[PDB]
Parts: sequence; structure tokens; C-alpha cells
Amino acid sequence: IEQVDDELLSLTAQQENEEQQQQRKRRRHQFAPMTLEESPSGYIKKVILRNFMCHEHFELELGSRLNFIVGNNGSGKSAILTAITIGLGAKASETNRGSSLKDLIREGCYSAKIILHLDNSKYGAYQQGIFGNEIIVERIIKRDGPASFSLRSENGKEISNKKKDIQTVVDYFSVPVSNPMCFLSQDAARSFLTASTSQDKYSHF
Amino acid sequence: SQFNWFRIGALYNTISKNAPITDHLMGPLSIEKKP
Amino acid sequence: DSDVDLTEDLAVAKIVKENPVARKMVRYILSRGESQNSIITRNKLQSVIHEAAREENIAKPSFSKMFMDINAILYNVYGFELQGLPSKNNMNAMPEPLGHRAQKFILLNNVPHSKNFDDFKILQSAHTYEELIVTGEYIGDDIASGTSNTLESKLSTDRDLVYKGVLSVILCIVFFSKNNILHQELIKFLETFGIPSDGSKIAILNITIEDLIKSLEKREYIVRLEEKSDTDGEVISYRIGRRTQAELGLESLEKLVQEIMGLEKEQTKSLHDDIIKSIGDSYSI
Amino acid sequence: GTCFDADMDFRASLKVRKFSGNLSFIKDTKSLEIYILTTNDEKARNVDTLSGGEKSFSQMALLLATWKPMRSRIIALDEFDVFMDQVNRKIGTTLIVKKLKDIARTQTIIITPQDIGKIADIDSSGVSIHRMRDP
Amino acid sequence: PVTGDATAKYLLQYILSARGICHENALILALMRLETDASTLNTEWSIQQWVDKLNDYINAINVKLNLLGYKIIRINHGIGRNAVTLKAKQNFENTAIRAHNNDYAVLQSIVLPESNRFFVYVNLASTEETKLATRFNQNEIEFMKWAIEQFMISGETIVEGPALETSIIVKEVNRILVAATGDSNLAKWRKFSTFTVGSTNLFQFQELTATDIEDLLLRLCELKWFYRTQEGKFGIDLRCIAELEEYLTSMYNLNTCQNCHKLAIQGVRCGNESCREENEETGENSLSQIWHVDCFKHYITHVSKNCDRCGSSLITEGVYVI
Amino acid sequence: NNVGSAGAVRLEKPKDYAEWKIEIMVKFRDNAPLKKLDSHTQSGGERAVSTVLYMIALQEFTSAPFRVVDEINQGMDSRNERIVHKAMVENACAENTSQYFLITPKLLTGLHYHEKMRIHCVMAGSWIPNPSEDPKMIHFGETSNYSFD
Amino acid sequence: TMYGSKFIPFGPKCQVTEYFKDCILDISNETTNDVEISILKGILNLFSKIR
Repeated sequence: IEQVDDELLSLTAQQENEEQQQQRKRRRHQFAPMTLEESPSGYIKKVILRNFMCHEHFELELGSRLNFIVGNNGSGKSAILTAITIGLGAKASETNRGSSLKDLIREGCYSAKIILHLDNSKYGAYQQGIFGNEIIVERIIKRDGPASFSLRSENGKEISNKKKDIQTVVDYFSVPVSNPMCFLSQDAARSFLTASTSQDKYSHF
Repeated sequence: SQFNWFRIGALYNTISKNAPITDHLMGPLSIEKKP
Repeated sequence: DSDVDLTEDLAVAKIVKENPVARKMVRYILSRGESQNSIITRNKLQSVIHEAAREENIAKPSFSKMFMDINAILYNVYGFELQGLPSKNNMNAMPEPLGHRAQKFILLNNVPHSKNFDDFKILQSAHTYEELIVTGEYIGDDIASGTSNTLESKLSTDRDLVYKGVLSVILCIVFFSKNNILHQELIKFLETFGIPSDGSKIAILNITIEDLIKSLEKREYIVRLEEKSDTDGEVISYRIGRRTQAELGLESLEKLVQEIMGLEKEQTKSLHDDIIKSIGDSYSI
Repeated sequence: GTCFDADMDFRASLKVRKFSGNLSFIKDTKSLEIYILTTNDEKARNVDTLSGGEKSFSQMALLLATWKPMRSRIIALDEFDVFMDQVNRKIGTTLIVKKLKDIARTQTIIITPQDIGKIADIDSSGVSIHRMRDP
Repeated sequence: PVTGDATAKYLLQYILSARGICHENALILALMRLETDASTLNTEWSIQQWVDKLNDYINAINVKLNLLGYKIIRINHGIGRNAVTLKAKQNFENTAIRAHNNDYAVLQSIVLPESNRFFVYVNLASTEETKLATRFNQNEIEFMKWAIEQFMISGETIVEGPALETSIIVKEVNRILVAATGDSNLAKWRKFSTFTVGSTNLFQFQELTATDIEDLLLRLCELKWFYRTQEGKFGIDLRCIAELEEYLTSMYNLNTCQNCHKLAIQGVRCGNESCREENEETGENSLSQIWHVDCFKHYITHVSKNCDRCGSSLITEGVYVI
Repeated sequence: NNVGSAGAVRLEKPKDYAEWKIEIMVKFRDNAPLKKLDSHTQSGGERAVSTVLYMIALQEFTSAPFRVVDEINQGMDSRNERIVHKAMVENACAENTSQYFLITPKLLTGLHYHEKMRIHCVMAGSWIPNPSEDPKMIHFGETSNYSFD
Repeated sequence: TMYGSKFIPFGPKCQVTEYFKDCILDISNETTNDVEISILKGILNLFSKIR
């Protein structure tokens, strides 16, 4: 069967590409000696949502370790999680919050802005010399035209406008946005917490 | 499978033998865990 | 005598309230002697009474008092009563039942039988049996109908009735065969009804004949007397157990056999003497 | 490694309720079995042989012990108040607070409609409540 | 203990001999045949007082059972009115006398054209320290638990098509609907409920083989615990829900009918999509707003014909539960 | 059957006549799969019970008046030995059976004694007189001798 | 060889072990890697847990 040989060759070529990609990666941590108790960098200091879903331009200063948003249900309670998942970069189907990225835009407005402020002042920062003490991540969703980006810094200097820099920064900070369990929505949490059969627990884990 | 194996069985255990008959439902199926 | 019944019920309620362990023992007896329809042993009674007393931290009452309370509760609530059984060695080697000094006991009903209620039950069973196995079929996964016996019938589990019928046939064979029937000839006679003797499982029950006979012997329905010899070989003789003797009396056997052959009620005479002759040395009475 | 981290975190989580348990991963049955020993008994019964509150607490502890092996800088979660009823819900929120406020590597955003300020366990530092003034 | 005690004992023994649950008309006929030999012939009587003379004796047995640790519950069957009363040409009491349903009438002519409530012998004890088994081992108990879990899970249906399986329940539902109002246009909605449905899923048990599963299921069907429909789908009968009243409410989150507290197994359940809140996991009326068949008939023929669950039109209602 | 296990002595017959072999089905232990009898894989007591029962099966067919077994009642787990004693009791229930000279080097608590079989004791006591001088002590482990006939 | 000495001790709060693990998780891909990377990840996790 020549199809089996073709599949074998394709799998072998895929393994070759994967091992080249592994060989390409280098070390990214420099081990600044410095001083433990203090949180490392990368946490979200603040999120601002301008004309996003229901409410208007809104500021929210998230805490360093544990945050308890008490936005009541039916008042855009899930808007913050959707905004964080979209801004950090995630597949729309994985989020399952809204029919399309167009619907996330507030009705009556053509564009919506999601701006995140990751912290770089503390240790573990990603290029703290270039980005400074904060890294700003702003995503624009417009009804017409593609969704735009910029990974600007505190001074407003747009460091990049691409998306691969998003992935590099996020992977350096180790934020599993691609994993739909680190950012649990309502339905996912309900499915996990109500698991009864041991097989279901094994599957979910 | 031609003869009444129930009519004779109905005469027995009812007219004679005065044997108590109880369903004995599956009570131990729902055993409380008494936490 | 309504006031007599009311005060008897009040006394029974007071007795069952005074002795909580009695209620649990009655429940355990109603479970064991009815679910498995087996004979309750004397030895296990002391163990279960002691365990219940230790669990309830109540001083152990007298065994005779406990037995009397259990019988009173059964007669006042379910109408049942516990009758003692003799020892099997007495037969091998009017007697009032032991009651308190017997090694085995069995639940028995003690209310006279009516004339139409049993007729109603047997007629309902016959009506359901005409469609249970119509055209040589069976209910369950075999056909597309599950609630064949309407919403509820008298068929119970559709196999307990067959078991009781086979038991009655076996008892009639043993009782009327001079109280001495061999295994091979008993199988040959049962073959006339239609039960295969080649080892194939019987219908409905799905139990082989040898296993059915073993279960009957285990449940004290029959006794496997073994007068094995040499010229011929091993000899299996079937007897009547004490459980059957207690369940079936002279009048009870006469009533059962009256409808077996469909004899008219006018000729009821000269039949009890024949039944006694056929029974022979079977009852310790 | 992942199963070891999950097992250890589940054991450390059950200590909040004065329990002692473990996780068992079986490939023959392809199942995860939770064994919990509470104060009354002396044998680790199967987790299904328990009550609603204990099972809900075990499920929440399993959720945390599944978050643990995958070191995530940011974790976000929606409401859980409808899956736990009255006292068990308070105990579950207490477990979340106690197990998540200590770690500095992981920032957690919990979105709940229930007011945490009503819970007496708000005096602990490192917990940020942002109650929306606009309903 | 001359006449009344004997009659009470006979009634209780007849109830027990029918595997707990027994038809009320059978109990009425048994009481008639017991009383006709108790005090004269009782030819000149009325059913309106016969039902009371049965109910008082039932309560007298029930209080004794309660002080002993049991109870007889007059739980109404899911199917009611004439659909369950008809049975096979009413009560059973032709070349020979083998099939005569309308013959052997009690006294001159006695018949009960209405009967809905069934009497079931149940045990109120939960822990049940005294009893540990009846005739089965632990493997059968595990299989029974798995079957109960599968039946509970199968209650929720995703979409369902217009298959319109018409054996028993949907005929009565359509009769009630046309009695309430004559539409005959869209009464048969394309939404179905499979609360008691399973054919192949029960066969997927691991410990027991196919033959053992078949034997156990047949034995349970003969014991009147799991019943089969005309299609051939197994499901829990009234006996199981009558006994396990707390097992289906504590372990599994279930709601009651319009009554104070009762187990709903069949009837009408639409719920649209906005259920009461969101519940633990399942929705679509998983917290409240469920009706029986007789309950639905009573509710639709009285005031507030429309559903009280925040408003629901009759067009979308009429969901058949099997 | 008394062991609660199913087993049959099958004669597998391949095409070659010399390749015919004997298979024994084992079910006394659920963990142990159905295989030929062997000491290392199976426990000693279950194997001893199985081979003793196989010996017993080939007794009625044989014309030998009796069979002799030595070092058999010595304890096998006190459970397999109990069930093989039960099997021996059941075999002794049948009449015209071979007489076995049983040896019990180690005493077992709660041994079952059938009415058909009789136990013999050879132990001597300090307070018991010498067997030669005592007329009734010459018989050891016998009770029917004292009674008339 | 290093772990357990005065310079690199067992424990959860040491900085050196965190830096080592940070680099190991950087290289580790779990799809096409040298087994030594996964062995290091497991060993470093174990030594971090040891108090």
C-alpha cells in the first residue's frame, strides 16, 4: 500500500520540522541575581475596555495574586474574561463568548478597543530595557477591515503591530491562553465541576 | 409448554402451605452513608 | 368485640415501643424467612439477638419472651406466626409444637382460608397464563411487549408460580408413593409432564432438573435418604421434610387434593381415610 | 510528574476540611478514583460513597489540583456559586482563597456574583475584591 | 380477631403477594369478596362508601406499619383517567371459561370505570441496618445503580425529530389536548423526552456478560421494577419511584409536580430554553415546572390555562414524555 | 463442585495420535488462569486438593480393593485441607467405597468427623497404664470394641 | 551532583532551582525532545518539593 508509505514519509517530515523548531529555540532567562515573596512580572495590572460588549470605556485594576470581580450576572460579568482571552490572543471558537468578533463590538459603534497592561517592573521581565516597567497590549476590533494590534510601551511607542510578538511575550510569561482550562468560562466550569463518573474525571484531568 | 403451570402454582402457596409471601424491595440498594 | 381488638392493638403497640430490639428482630425474620424462603436456624438467633442488644445497649431479654413478642407482633400486623420444628432423627429412628425449645423455625400463616378469594387469585393467574406463553412464546426481550401482565397481576415473578407448581407435583409424587420414591423412577414420572431428562434447562425457570431437586432438598422440601446398597449400587430415596409436614396438614392436603382431580363436594367422604393411608409414616403426629 | 503534582496538591487541599485523601489514576479502567478519609470512619471509602458537600469540595480540590501541575501565570474563572449550596459554597470559596492567595507566581481572576465581603474571610491580605458599583 | 382482623390481614397479604404494588380495582374486588362472607351478603351497598371502607382499613394497616417501620403509599401512576383504568377490558372478574373479562361480576353488577391511584408497599428506613440483601449480590446492585444512572441521564434530549412513536402515553396526551381545545394542527410537537429509554446502553456493562445482563433484566422485568414499552425500550416502573423516593431526590437533583412533593417520571415537560436559573448542570425545567398527565388535565381545564413559568404559549407546549 | 470450581479432564486429540495430550481446567482460584497443573505457579494446597480429587476419580473404575494415601491430611492452608476433607466425607457417604489409611501429622482445629468414618488415636498418657498390662488399653482409637457386638 | 549541598539546597523558595526549572520549561517541548530534558524536569520538581 503506497498510501501507508506516503503517510510514513509525511509523519517523518513532520518530525523533522518539529526537531528543527526545537533546535532553533535558545535560552531566554538570564538569571538576574537581585535579592521570593514578591510576585514575578507578567501579571495584569489593569484592563480598560472602550466600547466593548455592553458597558462603556471601563478601567479595572486587577490585583497581583487573587482577584474577586463582583460584577453581577447579566451586567457583562463575563466581559472581562472574554476581553482578556481575546487581547492575550486566543481562537474565537475556543472562547465561545459571542457569535463572532463583530458582535463583541458595542452596538452603535464600529470599533472596540481592548487594552491590557502587563507588569514588567518586577523580576522575570521580558526585555525590561526596551519595554520598560509595563507592556501595553491593545487590540482593535472593527466591523470593517481586519482586527488591528499594537504592543506599545508606557511612552506610547508602538514596539510592534504583528501577532507573533504576542505569542513570544505570552510564552515567555507562560500564559496558557491556548489551553481552555486556564481561562474557565461558565459552561466549562459547570462541565468540570459536575463530573460524576471516574471516567469523566480522568477525561477532564 | 402446553399445561397450566400457573393454575397449579396458584392453588399452591395460596390455598395451602399458608406460606408468607413478601416483595422484599431492594432496600439495601439505597443505603445511607451516614456522614 | 371492637374494643377488644382496639385494646389488643394498643397492647401490641406498647410492647413494640417497650422493646425496640423486638422490632428489628421481627424485621430481620421477615427478611430472611421470606426473601430466601429458607428455614431459620436456632444458633443464628442468639448471635443476632446479642448483636442487636450490644448495638442498642439494652439488656438482653429472655428468648421465650422475645419469641412470644415476635409472634404477637406478626399475628397483630401481618397475621403470621412462628411454629417450631422437630428433629430429623426422630422420624429415622397430639404433639404440641415446641415453640420455645425447637432448633428450627419457619414463618407460617394461621388464618382459615376462604372459598372465593383463592378462586379469584387462581382465576386471575389462569387468565394471565393464557397470554403469557401464547403460541409457545415468552415475555421480556423475546417479544416487543414488556407490560404483558397489564399494570399488575398475581403472577409475581413469572417463575415462583412455576417453582411452586413443580414443588406441589414433587410432593404429590412423594406423598402418594408409599412415602418412598426412587430418583430414577421419579424422573421418569416427571418426564410424563414434559420436563426433559437429558440435562437441558427447563423453560421459564432456566434451571436444570438436578439443580432444581438439589435446591428443593436444600430448602427442606424433600429429604435425600441414602439407603445405598451393593448388588444394585447407590440408592437415592426422597422423603418429606419437617417443613413440608408443618406447611401441609391433613385438612390442608385434603383441600389441596379436592380440586386436583375435580371431585364433587358431595363425595368428600371416604377420601380423608385414603389420604391418611397414602401418607403412611410421614408425620410425627 | 503531572499526576504526582496533582496528587500532592489534592492531598494538601483536603487538609482544609480535616480530611485525608488521594488520587489514583488507572489505565486498566481508564479512570481517576478519589479516596477520602473523614473524621468518623477509619477506612478510606470511595469518594462516591459520600455526601453532596464532601463531593463538591472534592471536585473543587480536583479543579485546583489540575490547575497546579500546569504552572500558569494567569488563571481566570467564572461563577461557581450555583454548583454548591449554602455552607459547602462558603467552604469552597474559603478553599479557593486559602489555596490561591499564597502563590505569587499565579494571578487568579475569579468572577462571581456573590458578594465575598459577606464572607468573614476577607481580612486576609493578597485578596482583591472589585465590586462593580454599576449593577 | 374474628372478622375485621382477618379481613385486614387478607388485604395486607394480597397487597404483599402482588410484589408490593397492586391495582386498586383488584383490592376493591378482594374487599368485596371478603365482606360478602363477613356480615350477611351486603348486597345493598354503594361504591361511594365501599371506597371509604377500603381507605379506612388501609390507613389502619398503614399506622401499624408506621409503628412497625413500613408504609403503604397511594402513589398515583403517571398514566391516569381511562387510559390506565381500561387495562384488558376492565378487571378480569370462548369455548371454555378461560377468557371472560366481563363475566363473574360481583353481586348483580359492580364495576369501577375510574381508577388512577396505586397502592405500593414501601419501607421508610434509609440506612436499613437489618437488611443487607434480598436475592442478589453486589454485582447486580452495581448493575442496578448503573441502569438507574443511565435512565436519569437519558431524560435530557438534544433536538429529537418528528418520529411520533404512538403506543400509550401520547394517545392520552392528545385526547386531553383535544378535550381542552380542538386544534389538530400543531399539537404534536417535535420535542420528545426519553426519561425512561434504554436498549443497548444497558448491555455495555463490563463486569457482567451479555447473557447475565439479559437474565438479570428479564428477572427485574418479571419482578416489575423495569418495564418495557411497545418499541422495546426499558425503563423504571412506578414501583421503583414509589420505593426510592429519596434516592432520586438527594443523589439526583429532581423537581416535583404541582403537588406538594411527588416524583415525576412522565407527562408533559417543555420548559422552552430559559429554565429556572441554570441549576447544577442540566436545564430545561430541571429545577421546577413539571406536570403529570392527570395534573396537566386538571391544570389546563381550570383557571390560568397558560403556563405560569413566566408565560408560555400553548403552541410550543405539548411535549411528549416517554 | 464442593470447591466451587469447574474442571474437566479433557483429552485433546490433534491429527497426530502421539500428540494427544491431557488438559485439566482449574477454577479454584480466580486469579489463576486455566492451565495445566504445576507446583510453581499454583499454591501447594489447591494443587494437592486437585491431585487428590483426580486420584479419587480413578478409584471406582479401578478394581483395586482400596487406595492408600500418605502425608495427605497434613495441613494445606486449613482451608483447602478443610474442603478436601469435606470431599472425602462426601465420598465416604457413598457405600461400597475404598478404605483410605489417612495420616494426620499436624493437628487441625475443628476437624469434621463423619459418622461413617472413625478416628484412631495412638498417643499415650503418663497416667494411662501400660497397654500390655491393661486388657482394655490394647485397642487404640476404637469405641465399638467396648460395646457388645 | 549539585543538589543537596550548601550551595544548591532542596526547598521550594530557592531562586536557583526556580531559574533552572524556568530554563528547562523553556526548552522542553514534550513532542520531539531528548529524554534528559523530561528527566531534568521531573528531578527538579522533586528536589523543589523536598523541604
